[PDB]
Amino acid sequence: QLRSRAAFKLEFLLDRYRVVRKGDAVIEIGSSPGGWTQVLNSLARKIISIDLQEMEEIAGVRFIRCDIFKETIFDDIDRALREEGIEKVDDVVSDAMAKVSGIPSRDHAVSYQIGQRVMEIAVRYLRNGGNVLLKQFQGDMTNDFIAIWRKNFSSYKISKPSSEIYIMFFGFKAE
Ligand SMILES: C[S@@+](CC[C@H](N)C(=O)[O-])C[C@H]1O[C@@H](n2cnc3c(N)ncnc32)[C@H](O)[C@@H]1O
Repeated sequence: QLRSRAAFKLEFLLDRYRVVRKGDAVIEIGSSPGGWTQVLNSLARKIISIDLQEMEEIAGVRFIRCDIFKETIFDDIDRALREEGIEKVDDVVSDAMAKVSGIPSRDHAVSYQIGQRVMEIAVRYLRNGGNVLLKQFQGDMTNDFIAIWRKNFSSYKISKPSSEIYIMFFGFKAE
């Protein structure tokens, strides 16, 4: 999966923004089939990968089949972190998306709801100084989403590697 379109998108983002750093522990949301995971596995010390769908095992990657919107997500991540001896992760990254309709407003709406839940997970588990990378389909809610969530971070960036964008938040502050 090292050669997938999704993998190339992540390589581009790491080159430009260093959003994940060598030795980081990462919660990866929307991991299947594993392009980002394989790119991250070259750099991260530990990845906890989450998806609705099965994907092939990768040595040392902790995979959790889970719907992030449902009731077990926090217990599942808590257990995985406990077993890894990690209190707070360095990054939360998400390429999660549901089925695409081809309609910018609809795809934005679905993507926004995913983004909200990704951020709820991020603020729960990120270390001070940690980063977020998340895919979003741009729309009405995007500027307000950024304005709200960037209050918990030192800075943010938006990138486009045709309404799909990647939002990055840098340097988490629990304060
Ligand atoms: C664009 S694919 C991700 C590709 C991946 N980054 C790669 O490089 O192989 C999006 C993934 O998001 C997952 N996803 C969508 N909604 C989800 C949810 N509520 N909980 C967990 N995963 C979800 C889907 O099952 C799907 O596998």
